Amino acid sequence: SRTIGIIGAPFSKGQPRGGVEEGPTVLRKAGLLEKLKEQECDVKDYGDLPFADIPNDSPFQIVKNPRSVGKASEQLAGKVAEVKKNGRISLVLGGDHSLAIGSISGHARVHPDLGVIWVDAHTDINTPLTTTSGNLHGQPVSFLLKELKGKIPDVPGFSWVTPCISAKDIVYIGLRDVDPGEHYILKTLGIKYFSMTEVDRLGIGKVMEETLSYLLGRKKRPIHLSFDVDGLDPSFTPATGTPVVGGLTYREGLYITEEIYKTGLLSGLDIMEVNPSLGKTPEEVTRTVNTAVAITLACFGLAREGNHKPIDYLN
Amino acid sequence: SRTIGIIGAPFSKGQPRGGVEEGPTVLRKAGLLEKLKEQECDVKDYGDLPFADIPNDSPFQIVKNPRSVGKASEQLAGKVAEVKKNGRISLVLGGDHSLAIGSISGHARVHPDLGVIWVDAHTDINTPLTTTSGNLHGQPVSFLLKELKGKIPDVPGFSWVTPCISAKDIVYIGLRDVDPGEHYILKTLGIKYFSMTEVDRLGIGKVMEETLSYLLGRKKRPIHLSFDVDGLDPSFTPATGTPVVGGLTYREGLYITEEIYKTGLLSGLDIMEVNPSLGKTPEEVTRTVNTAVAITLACFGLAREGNHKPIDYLN
Amino acid sequence: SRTIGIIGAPFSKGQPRGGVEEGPTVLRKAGLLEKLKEQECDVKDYGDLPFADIPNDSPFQIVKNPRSVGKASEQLAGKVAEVKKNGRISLVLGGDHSLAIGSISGHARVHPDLGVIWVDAHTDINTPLTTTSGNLHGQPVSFLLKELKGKIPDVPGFSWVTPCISAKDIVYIGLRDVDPGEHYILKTLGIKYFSMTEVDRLGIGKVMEETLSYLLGRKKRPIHLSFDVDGLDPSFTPATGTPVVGGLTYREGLYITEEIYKTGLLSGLDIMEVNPSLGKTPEEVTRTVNTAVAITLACFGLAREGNHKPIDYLN
Ligand SMILES: NCCC[C@](N)(C(=O)O)C(F)F
Ligand SMILES: NCCC[C@](N)(C(=O)O)C(F)F
Ligand SMILES: NCCC[C@](N)(C(=O)O)C(F)F
Ligand SMILES: [Mn+2]
Ligand SMILES: [Mn+2]
Ligand SMILES: [Mn+2]
Ligand SMILES: [Mn+2]
Ligand SMILES: [Mn+2]
Ligand SMILES: [Mn+2]
Repeated sequence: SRTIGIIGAPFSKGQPRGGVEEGPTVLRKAGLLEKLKEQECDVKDYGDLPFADIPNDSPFQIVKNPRSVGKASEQLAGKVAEVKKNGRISLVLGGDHSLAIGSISGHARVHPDLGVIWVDAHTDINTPLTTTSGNLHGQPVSFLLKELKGKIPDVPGFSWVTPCISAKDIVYIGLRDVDPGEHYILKTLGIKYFSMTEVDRLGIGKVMEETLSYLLGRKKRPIHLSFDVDGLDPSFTPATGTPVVGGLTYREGLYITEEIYKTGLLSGLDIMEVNPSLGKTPEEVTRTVNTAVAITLACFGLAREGNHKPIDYLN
Repeated sequence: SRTIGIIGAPFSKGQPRGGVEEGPTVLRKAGLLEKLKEQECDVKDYGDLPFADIPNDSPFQIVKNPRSVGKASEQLAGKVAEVKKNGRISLVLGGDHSLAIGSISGHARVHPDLGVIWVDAHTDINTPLTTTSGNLHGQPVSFLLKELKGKIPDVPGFSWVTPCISAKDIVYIGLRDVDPGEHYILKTLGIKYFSMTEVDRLGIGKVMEETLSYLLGRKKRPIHLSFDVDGLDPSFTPATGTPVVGGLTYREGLYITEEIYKTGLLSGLDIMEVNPSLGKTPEEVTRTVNTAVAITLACFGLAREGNHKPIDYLN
Repeated sequence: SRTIGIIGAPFSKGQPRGGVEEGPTVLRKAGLLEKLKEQECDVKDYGDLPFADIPNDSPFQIVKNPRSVGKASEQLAGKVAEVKKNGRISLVLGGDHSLAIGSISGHARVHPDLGVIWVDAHTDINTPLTTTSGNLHGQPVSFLLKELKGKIPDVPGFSWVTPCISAKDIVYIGLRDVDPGEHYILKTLGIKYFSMTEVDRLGIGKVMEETLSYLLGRKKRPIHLSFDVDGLDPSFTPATGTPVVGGLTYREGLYITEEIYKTGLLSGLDIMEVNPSLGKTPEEVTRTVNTAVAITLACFGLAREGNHKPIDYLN
């Protein structure tokens, strides 16, 4: 049986565009909890984290909303660790991707040996000093890498953060818009990644084989999947802040998650960057949310070949 | 030379939505016969089977229109066997997929050693007792499997049916919406299938290699291809009753058929579930019909790399 | 460092539809030169070739605008050779594909050992005697193949042409609409090609591996990439004269070019068949031009995994 611990993270200050804080709302409204239960899922909803308003939050150099972002992650990290302690797979509904800082931090407290699979069109590994946008949803990974600590200045709101993952414990999938400073870090720390170029070259099947083999090779350990919806092509998830054409297909998106599910090691899951406000049409909103639900459902068992209970259907 | 035996099957009572009985009409109207002849094809049109109206046809338990469905298949089976006896590849233009019962039955009378390749988003293998919709276009395969006879209650209209294929003589390609009872049967009878998950993992090239090797391995035998248009992604065949996103691409659709054609063993072909009435726009109708024609034309020789007659074009 | 030699070729008489002569305009207007410079690119723009109007140009048999087409290519060939002599990668912005005759001819004068990679939905290898359309953008390759000289009648405007490539020095990628006479030539001269069928079967990664291995195997030599935008699926490049569904994806398009770039052998590049007038909407125009720019930028270094200067971004 697979127990789920739902955590709503209606937060948007890791980026400029509002509306992404509605992500938990539209996803639940789409019947996510219900559909999860329609499967062999034991679902416990921990509600939506109430992210107090931090009015005084001027930029730190160019990094925007550091205190707001830092606090939201701090709050989430605690809630995530709480759900993990209850022996449940934490399902964080975002909210912008900056929340990954708290989600992965909290997860690592209960499971320090975790491995991260990051599905995104971006590496979100800019440091406060390499970022040019100042948007924190483009910097979460820098705050989590042990090898980058020291390159991370003390940004207000993140004194609680302690890098908990090594460059070797994370795999990127779907990259197609990487900043120069971000690429330097990729090549410098020797981070394992499968940009869209690698997916084209190898095919999603080999990509996933290499991903799980790379992270689970030596030994088995909890898997944290941080899924940024803009990792999938905009044709499937248009209502998102930073879309980039030439993304992972709906099928590849489901393949990734089906395979991760089959490992039986999914321990933490993030469904980020869904912003209903950015849908150019009501259908772009449903299309985005629907795809987001599908990916989530696959993470927890829904297989395209079919599913059946341990019963004799013919009798 | 390849001789074709066209059979129109304007039938829709295997499902709720009407309009699919217009399939033969829109396909012929698209120049299918003509385009087939524009190739090295010897085409003989046997017209549209006149499916008498069966007014008294109340559900059998929950199975809807059993007598209407059963009769249409019985009629088709005879016409199909007739075309086969004339040494022609039977091309059945549907019509809902319930017709596969008659199409495959009739084919198997003249060629009992046939192997079936089923391209569909569904397995259509529900039995009258496992189906929840009661729609017979979701049960054709159950009536044809020898191993399932005994699990098939005597449904009015199907006393003429005799299972003619074993679980080992059929291969599914494109599955992405399989019912629980259907999956049980898949795993229980050991049926060979390549859901969308397998296509993603292996690629359509290996998928097809494994399909033909699995069916033609031991020895060569007639191939029956039952192609449900909803097997292809709805982006290519929207005007269909039961569309499911994340389907086979137009390219994969053509690859499947080009490869099947190259075997020189195509013996029976079904082009099912095309419903012009379900097109949200006149373009969705043409898009659907056009793709349906393309797939058909590929089954009979049209190769994307090109075709040329046994002549010296340079002279 | 990679030096670029931009050449605008606003020419359309190799085909019926006007507007393609606006290709250089819309591409430059899209910031192509600027974006190229935004990379490690040394860009020198040689302007748009002024293709004098040739009023008297009646068909030669059925071949249309032979003198106009022949002259434009003759002019381009000279400009191309000029740019090559300046040690620059020639970037020809078309204009219809008939220009490939001049582009490849001029390139071969400075680099006779060149190898051609032809990305297109068509083989454009019809001879004046095999063509049925009479449109010269469907005949460029016939005029360039040494093995076909003798099958090429003396068409007004092409007395300057001298076949400069052998059937063995060119690879086609993306074929899906090949004329009968064109296919005969393919199979007769033993030309290496990867129609869409081969791409489906092997995947773009192996396709490219085989392409570069086939052309660069024996030894390294300059690469001429003639990219017809209709090689990519119409979903990405709709504003083009002869679109064909089931084309190369945006991703495959970028993969092809990224790999060609990685060889460090790109010597000549053609971006052809972009026709703004054929966009059914202003967005189809931008979509087409944007994709055309992306492909170009990838040819010169833009990698989806990211790019970074030879600096220490962390410091
Ligand atoms: N999650 C979005 C990341 C986008 C980003 N790389 C950034 O750092 O802001 C770009 F906008 F430069
Ligand atoms: N050909 C459609 C099959 C759909 C079906 N599996 C069915 O049996 O009706 C679903 F509706 F449950
Ligand atoms: N570049 C377009 C080629 C199209 C063509 N093969 C031709 O030769 O015109 C067809 F129209 F027949
Ligand atoms: Mn992203
Ligand atoms: Mn992200
Ligand atoms: Mn179906
Ligand atoms: Mn079906
Ligand atoms: Mn073309
Ligand atoms: Mn061309």
